[PDB]
Amino acid sequence: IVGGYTCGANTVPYQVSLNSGYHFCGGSLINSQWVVSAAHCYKSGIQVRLGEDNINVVEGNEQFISASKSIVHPSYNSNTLNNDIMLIKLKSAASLNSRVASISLPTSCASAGTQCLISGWGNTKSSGTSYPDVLKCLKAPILSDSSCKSAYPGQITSNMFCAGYLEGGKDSCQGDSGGPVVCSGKLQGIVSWGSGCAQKNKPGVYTKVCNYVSWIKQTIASN
Ligand SMILES: [Ca+2]
Ligand SMILES: [Zn+2]
Repeated sequence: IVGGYTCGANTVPYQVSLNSGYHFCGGSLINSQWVVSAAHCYKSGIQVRLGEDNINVVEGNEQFISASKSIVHPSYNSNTLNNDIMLIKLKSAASLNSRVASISLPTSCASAGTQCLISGWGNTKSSGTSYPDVLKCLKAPILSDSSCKSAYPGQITSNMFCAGYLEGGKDSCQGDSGGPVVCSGKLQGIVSWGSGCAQKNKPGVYTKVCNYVSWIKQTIASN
């Protein structure tokens, strides 16, 4: 996250870190047994880490649980990143508490202008590499589809939305992929892609979760 702040230990209780020997993507806990992340974060051998703040220090509130199965969206296209969402089932149910909580799925889609909270352990430099050990947060509004489509001609589909600042300076970045974009208490997006990080007129692009609620509900109930 570039231009964000330190969230605070466990202030984003639904945030997860996907680890395969090191942190490689974020995710969101939707209930005691399931996590939603991005399809492009798919890997074999994932361990989900909940109640994390510093990913390099075991501070006492973590739960490390291996995944039993991963389900990438049936129509995920890795070339365009359309339908970039994937579900991860935990081998054991997580113990929800103040530090580990699930986030609600939306009942409707959010409007442009709505302020959201984006979080993760990704790069914090636009021009440079600096990976933080503690969770960074960023408040950013959803942008109108017109400004999103003008920035990425012929690349935005109905399953994506842009959030951020066109002036640049604030944005999600690599290492943040798969993490949450929560607006008005609902999980509305998943960190998916962008053009570099925090560049002027290149906002981040997020998977539009409101379009997948029936798929999510049906899939977890049958697995
Ligand atoms: Ca830790
Ligand atoms: Zn990514």
